Amino acid sequence: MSETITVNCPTCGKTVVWGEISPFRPFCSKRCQLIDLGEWAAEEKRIPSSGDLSESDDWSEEPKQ
Ligand SMILES: [Zn+2]
Repeated sequence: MSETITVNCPTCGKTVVWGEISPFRPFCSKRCQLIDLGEWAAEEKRIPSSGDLSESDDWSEEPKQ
C-alpha cells in the first residue's frame, strides 16, 4: 500500500517488499543486512579475552601464550 516496490536481498538473494506494507522492507532479515556491510565476525566487538593457549588469533599469539 502506498509505494510497494520489491527489492532483492543482496546477501542471500530474496525478493523483499519495500515501501509501506512490511516491517522489514530493506533486506529479508537483520542478519542479511548485517553481513551485507562486512564488519561482523563471530565476536561481538573486539575480543577482551586473550592468552590461555591459542586463544584470540589476531596478532602474535604463538604456542607459548
Ligand atoms: Zn537476505
